[PDB]
Amino acid sequence: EDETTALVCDNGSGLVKAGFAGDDAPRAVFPSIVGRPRHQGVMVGMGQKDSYVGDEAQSKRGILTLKYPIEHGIITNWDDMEKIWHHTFYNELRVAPEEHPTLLTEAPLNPKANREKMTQIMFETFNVPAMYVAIQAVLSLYASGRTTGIVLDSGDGVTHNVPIYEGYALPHAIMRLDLAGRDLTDYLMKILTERGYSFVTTAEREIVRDIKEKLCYVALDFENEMATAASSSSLEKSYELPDGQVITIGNERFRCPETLFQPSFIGMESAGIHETTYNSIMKCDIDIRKDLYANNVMSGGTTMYPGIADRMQKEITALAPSTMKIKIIAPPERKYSVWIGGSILASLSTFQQMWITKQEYDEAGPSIVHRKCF
Amino acid sequence: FHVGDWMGTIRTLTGNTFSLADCIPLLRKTLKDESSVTCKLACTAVRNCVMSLCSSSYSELGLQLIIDVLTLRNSSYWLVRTELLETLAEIDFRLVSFLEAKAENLHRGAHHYTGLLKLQERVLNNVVIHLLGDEDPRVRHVAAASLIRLVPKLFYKCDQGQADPVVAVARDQSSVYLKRIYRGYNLLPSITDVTMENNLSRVIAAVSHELITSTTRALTFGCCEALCLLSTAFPVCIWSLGWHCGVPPLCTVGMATMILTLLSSAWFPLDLSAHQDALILAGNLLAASAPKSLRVWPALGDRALVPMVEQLFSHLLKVINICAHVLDDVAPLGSFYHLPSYLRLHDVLKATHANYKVTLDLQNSTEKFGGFLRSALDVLSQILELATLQDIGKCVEEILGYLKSCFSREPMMATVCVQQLLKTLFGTPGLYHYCFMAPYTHFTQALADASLRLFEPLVIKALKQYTTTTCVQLQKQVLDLLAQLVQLRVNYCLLDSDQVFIGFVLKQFEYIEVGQFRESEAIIPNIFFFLVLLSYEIGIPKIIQLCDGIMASGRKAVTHAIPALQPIVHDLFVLGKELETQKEVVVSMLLRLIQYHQVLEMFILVLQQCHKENEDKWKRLSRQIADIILPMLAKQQMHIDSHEALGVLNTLFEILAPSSLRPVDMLLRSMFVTPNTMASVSTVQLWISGILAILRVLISQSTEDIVLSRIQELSFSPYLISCTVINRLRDGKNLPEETFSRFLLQLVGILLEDIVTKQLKVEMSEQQHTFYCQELGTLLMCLIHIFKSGMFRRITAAATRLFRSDGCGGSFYTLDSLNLRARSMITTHPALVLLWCQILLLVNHTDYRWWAEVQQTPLGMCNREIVRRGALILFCDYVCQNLHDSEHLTWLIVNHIQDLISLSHEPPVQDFISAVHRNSAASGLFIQAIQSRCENLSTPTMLKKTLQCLEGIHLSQSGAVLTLYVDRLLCTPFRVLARMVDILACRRVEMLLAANLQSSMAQLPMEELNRIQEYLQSSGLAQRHQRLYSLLDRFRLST
Repeated sequence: EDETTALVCDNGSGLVKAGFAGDDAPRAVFPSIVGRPRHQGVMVGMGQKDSYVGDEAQSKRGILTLKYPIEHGIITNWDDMEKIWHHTFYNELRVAPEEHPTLLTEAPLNPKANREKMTQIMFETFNVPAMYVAIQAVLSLYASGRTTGIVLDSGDGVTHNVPIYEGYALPHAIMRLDLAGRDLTDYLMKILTERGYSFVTTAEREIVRDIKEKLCYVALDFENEMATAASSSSLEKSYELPDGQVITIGNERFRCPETLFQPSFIGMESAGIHETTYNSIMKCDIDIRKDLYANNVMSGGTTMYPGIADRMQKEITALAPSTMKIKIIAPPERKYSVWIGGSILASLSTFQQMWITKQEYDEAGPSIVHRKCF
Repeated sequence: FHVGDWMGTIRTLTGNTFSLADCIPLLRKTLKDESSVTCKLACTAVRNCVMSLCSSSYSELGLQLIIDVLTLRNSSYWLVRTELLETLAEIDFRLVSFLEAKAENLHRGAHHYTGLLKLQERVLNNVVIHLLGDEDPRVRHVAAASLIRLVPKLFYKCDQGQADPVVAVARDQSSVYLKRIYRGYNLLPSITDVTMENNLSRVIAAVSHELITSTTRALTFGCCEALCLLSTAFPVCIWSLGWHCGVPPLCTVGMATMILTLLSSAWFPLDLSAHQDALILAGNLLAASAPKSLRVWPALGDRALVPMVEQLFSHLLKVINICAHVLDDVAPLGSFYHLPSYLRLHDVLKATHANYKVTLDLQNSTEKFGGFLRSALDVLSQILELATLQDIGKCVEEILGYLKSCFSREPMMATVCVQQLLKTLFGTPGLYHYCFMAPYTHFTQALADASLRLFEPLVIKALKQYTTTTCVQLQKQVLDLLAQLVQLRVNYCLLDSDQVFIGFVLKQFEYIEVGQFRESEAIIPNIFFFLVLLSYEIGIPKIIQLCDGIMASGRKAVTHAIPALQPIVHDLFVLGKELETQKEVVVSMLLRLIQYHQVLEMFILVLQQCHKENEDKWKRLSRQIADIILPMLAKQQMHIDSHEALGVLNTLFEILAPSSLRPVDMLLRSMFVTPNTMASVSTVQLWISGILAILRVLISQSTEDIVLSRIQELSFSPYLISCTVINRLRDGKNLPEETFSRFLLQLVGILLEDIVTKQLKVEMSEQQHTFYCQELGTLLMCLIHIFKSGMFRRITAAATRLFRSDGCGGSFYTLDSLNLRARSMITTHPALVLLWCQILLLVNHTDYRWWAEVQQTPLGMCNREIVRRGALILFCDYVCQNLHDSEHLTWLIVNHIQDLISLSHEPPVQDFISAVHRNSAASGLFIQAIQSRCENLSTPTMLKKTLQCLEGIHLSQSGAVLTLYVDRLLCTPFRVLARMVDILACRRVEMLLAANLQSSMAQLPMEELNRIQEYLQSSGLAQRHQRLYSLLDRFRLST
């Protein structure tokens, strides 16, 4: 065949998004979890199966202890990551990696060891002709079809911010903020406890993740919505657990995403996500700032909450000069924007010479990641 | 396959109205008939009838009869089910997958189904592997032999060779028409087909799955019989990448871990009809690890592999231990007493031995003890090769006691058990590649190289058998047991006082010459190896007097006389004054026998030693056979009837010394000859093999300059075989440029009035039609080497004044007569109508009458798309070379649009397009064609090949590629075909503004620019693609 296709995988924490390069959507999207039978089984003709990977672990949740292998964009456990990639290629996509070049995404300001060990596994585990590791935020920018913007990337791993102008990139102005979907989940199960609902274990920690994926929203003013929580009517929502227990969540619902704009609630000094965007834009040159204000791109899974775009617009407009208009461009489909940006990149004809070849790795070693790529 | 033209001639002669549309619904009905005797006779009618339709013009109706036999798979008459699978073994399922892609109503058919009509996975999972799980022993055996006939014929989708189903049919018809360790295993680098290793690994995937996930006794039992018949036609050692599943993860040990767990159960060995096929297959899967592993059992060297070999060598000494206590009525390392699992195996070898000794029937292949004792001495042999002296040194006591009792029942393979122990007791690709470009370059590369003692009780018993037996399968394995006791120097004490055994081999030469001996053929190659090897200790004076009797006084040569000397010549020429006289004797005998092509392999050995021993003696001997064989090739005495026969004679003229071929006085009087009568295809076939093998010498061994100076002296008239001279045989100032060019264009004319106008089973054979259409395949490779390589200057200009010319009043095969024969070669032989496409281009004859029939310029016949897409990859590569003629550029783009794009992964049509990007006016005509053909460029594979061809075009024509990127192709619902036409339209705007503002405004008009932006605002297309909309607003305001 011509061009050989190519393979693209996004592994921020929480979800593997994977598929062929040259398509508009990934074939396989599943949770990045390795769930191990904690309870010793007593039957004959079970499994045994040392561990379960992917949405198999979601189905068989109650037995398992679940371990996310990626925390804060950092792989904690390498064998668990290899198992997840083994699951992507053989269980879903049914590809031999020898037949495809593979793009991986990776997060900004990330330890060198993750990029270098990630390449070491791609060549010396799944034999592969070529690969690339690319920055998450630039891929979302490509997916949005814009040449310029400040990309606010927040996954389940960590929050990142990369300003770009006309292509290029500003290394000093790149900001990484330790907040995530996962930290909002840990805050959320903590704020459910005051209501009497106690979720203590990994299995129902993913149940509050599912709650937060739909019920939670961001206030267009926090204090105003917290004041109208005195007359509870629309702010309460009934939620059904898989147990058949019913949960009723009021003001507790919208103050969980409020943590992004008030990290004093989590107990971290690190500024809210709108001030981090100001911190990135202020580090940029005076000239370009006009379009960075007007071309803010949201990406990732934890920018999906209803009303985030409006809240960021009101806060950035309030802080900034009202001399210029602050447009925020946050697409629906923004969850998959990194994977789509990886699809478009590996489909680019020129990019087919910028691959890290297997040959170039075999001569010059794993350290060449940083030398060739950003 | 011309059902159109042939039916017209009959109807005006005999006025019946009978088409073949009125007989297939008469044949579709008797398949659905009630009685099970009526259904046996209608499914032999589809053995004859569905290999001829499916490659014909009626192959709409030909696919339907494949469908209905699939419903006949579950009828309960055991003769109805086994004549189904023979008409599902003779199917070519690479030609069958091609018709599915062309169908749109046939996928629906009755009741308007949605989905694909998957014939191949339904005829392989739900018949052939399914009929392995039948109850009858008759139905289980016939289904294995089809998986020997299905694996070369599968075409699973998207290999890394054949891509399309168009390219699949083209590679099985080009191999046809364009050209001591034990038996288990191999040590070669093993050159193998990459795509034939992929079809054999999907038939061993679904076969190890109805053996492990099966729930019946009948699925486990008759699928160990289908794995033993693969490994004797597709061996494991040669095709190891197909058999590989897991073990050692890289030369393989495939799937052998399941089958040992079948044998160690106490259920499965209790029936000898398929326990004897699970022992021949567990020795094929532990021997394919021998090219890897070899550097207890110290020679195995792989400790994950030793329990598989410890078990079978424990399993095969306990089954020669139950066959020793059965042939001798004795009550019950190798020991089966204390096992209760193998006391069940002693009551099953004793039921099949009470029916042999009571019922006298000697000539049975299937005996199930005589079939079972053949299986467990074949595989005790193949393991000892892996063993050493140290592992067997405690077992040379053991295995020799059992064979003295196991000698009388089957001594043919009880010495094959003894032949091996003494070894290891003494240490020892896109339809332009396939049709033309891969076979064209094996032609020109072999031309530049043409310019260049516990045995002492057991050994004495085997010699009394050879004097008294009569079966000649046993007489052949006893002459190899004695050629190993002389190499491994056992002293000549087998005959301690007398010469009893050597006197008996001399008498057997009396029965072969007269003919009083039944099967001398399978013993005469091995009689003569024993005799020459003893004389290094009957001497070589006496050995060569015996061979002279058989030849002149005895039977024919290709069984007796020619295999008689293969032991002598290899053991006399390869390996003082007494040795000089005996080499003159053996070379004189072969000159009486040059006529046979097996005698010409023995004589390539003779010429390679004289180049090593003494180069003065090397040139004397190549002159003596120069003036013998070239008088034979003109009088056609040389048996070149095979394609095994033309391969031996062309490696002879390379190795024959060029001093004996340097005068061209001899090679031309042997060339330009007429046979006696060309009535018979025994005699037409040996005259056209004398012209193909002396013409491999006039191209390599001598250039163009030497050849044509001679024919001015030798009056070789071009009326030698003319259309007046060729007609009376079938019933019964000339330039040297002009003499040699009428001889090679009227010899294309003899081979093409036969293959069209001769019957296929009347005048010729089918083995004689494998080699008659294969002499037209290597004579059109000789004509495209003379016209391309440029060393032959005078011969190229001579044909151009002849194909333009008419015949001499009808005295020659004129160029419009020769081309009517070839378009009825389209359908029977489609690989050889791609070689006639590349000659007519090469002579300056681009005549648009013949080039439209082959490309169809404005279901389908499966054997024309190899030629329709094959003559359009070859018509572009003629345009790309001399692109200065613009008359041929504007024809092929305006007419063939949907074909020009859909080939763009091919090396001759990839180069046709880049020159169009180079040319200013030729780029603008390519873009007018796609706007007419946007209605067909909507399928997802046809639109990915346009953007790689509309990628970079001329900058003067980037204003017509931006009105096509917006109006037509951007509204596709494919969101990576709306994303990849955003990369190509933003890039046209950026190179234009850094260019001149003068030439670009006349390119993209100011009135035409306002039409484009009204299309994007009423629709949502501007708000979808932001990058395209920003670049066009800055264009207007600067202008």
